[PDB]
Formats: sequence, C-alpha cells, structure tokens
Amino acid sequence: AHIGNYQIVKTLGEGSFGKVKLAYHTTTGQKVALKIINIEREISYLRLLRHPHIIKLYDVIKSKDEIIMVIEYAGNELFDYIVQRDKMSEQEARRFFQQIISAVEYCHRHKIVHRDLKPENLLLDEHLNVKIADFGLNFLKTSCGSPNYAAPEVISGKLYAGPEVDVWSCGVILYVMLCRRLPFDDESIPVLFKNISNGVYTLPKFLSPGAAGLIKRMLIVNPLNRISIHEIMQDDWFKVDLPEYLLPPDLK
Repeated sequence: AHIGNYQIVKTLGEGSFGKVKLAYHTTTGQKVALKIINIEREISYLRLLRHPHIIKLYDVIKSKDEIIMVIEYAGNELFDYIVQRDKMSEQEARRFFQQIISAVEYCHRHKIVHRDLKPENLLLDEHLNVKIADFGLNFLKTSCGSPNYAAPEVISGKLYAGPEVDVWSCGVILYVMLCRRLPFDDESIPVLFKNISNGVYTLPKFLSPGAAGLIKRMLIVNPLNRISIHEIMQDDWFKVDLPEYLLPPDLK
C-alpha cells in the first residue's frame, strides 16, 4: 500500500509501460503511476524525454529487491475516448492532432531513436491532453507496429525509410480521429499492403477543404514528396487556435 511518498490505489495499463499501479502522493495528493520491475539504459533514455505530450519520468526508487519507476499518470486511451463518443468536431480532433505533431517534432529535433507510433501508446490524461507512452523493454502477440499504420516505403521494404514515416503514421491517426475509421481497412494482409503501396483510400465529403488537403499531403506514397512535420506546423488548417507552447523554438 505504501512506497516512498505514495499510496497504492489500483492497477491499470499504460501503453508500452504495461501494468502499472495508480498511486496518490502522500502529501500533495498528486496522481502518479508506479511501474514496478522485480533497464538502466532504458531509464536514461526516458529521462531525456521532456515534452508536455510525452509520458514523463518523475523519479526512480530502489527497493533493494525491486526498481520502481514513478511516471506520469494517464488512465485513458485516445482511441477509446474517440470511440466512446459520437463523431467529434474538427476542432476537437485538431486539438489532439496539434499535441501529437508537436511531440513528434520534438522527437525529431533531439536525436531520439525512432519508435513506430502505435495507437495503444496514445494515452489521455484527466486534462484531456495526449500523453505518448514512449518506452521499449504483450510480446507473444506481435513484435511490430500495426500493419494499418505502416508506410508504403516500409511495407515494400523496396525503399529505405526515415522521419517521413511518422508523417504517414500521423496522417492515419488524423484520418481516424476525423472519420472514426481506418483509411486502409482490409481484413486480408496482402490486400491491405497493396492499397497502402498504391495510396488507395477515400476522403469523406463531410471533411473541410483544410482537413482533406492536409491528410492528402500526408498520405503521399513517395516519402520524398510527403509534407514534412515542420510544414504541417505552418499549415493554415493546422494553425487554427494553436497554442504557442506547442511550437518549435524557431517558430515561437
């Protein structure tokens, strides 16, 4: 029930952190997640991640028996929240999308080993802020990203890859958030990969020109023609009601 300054409440999952325990700080009442391991290198890399929309490490406690990571609490998943509601407004989707794009841009500027964005790593906290779980140590089910989010250049292997794969991922996420369905949908793997490689998908007509236009430039098969993260951040549609704290230093 007690560990350092924390009082254990219940167990939940937090994306790539797996099973964690919700705990309350014993003086401030702050909610926290405790990841108990019964690693050195993975902690150091996580300590480097300081963005408002990436899950933060607060502290590490040594139980001389177990290592306990004290990480940011986020008890919901973004896609759950999207599903458990009716079609959300373009402005709600953009709000979430801005937070994600900023976290991605941050990852690019610092030299952070690329992690395929997984739908299950997109968590939501109580402020309805996106919190990306970025951690890498379950694994008997799948060892790779969702095929539905994989870029043509990865799928074909025929090309090499870079930071433009994140633009493709983010383009699928943006499509999912606006349309409540996957752009590339197929039940059969080889069929799904054929549609992805050829860029075959439908843009619903209920979309605004701004939203449809941005998606269309993110879901470009040739990665050298794909819009960059930095240009996404200057897009007319993207920029609407954009909080300043999300901008990279050069755009502030």
